Amino acid sequence: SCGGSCFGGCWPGCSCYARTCFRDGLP
Repeated sequence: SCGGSCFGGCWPGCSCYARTCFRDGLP
């Protein structure tokens, strides 16, 4: 559950995975 864009960095506390923002604990 992270917004932002991969072209300009993912949301705070997330990463750019699969051309999208996603991370354990924060879908």
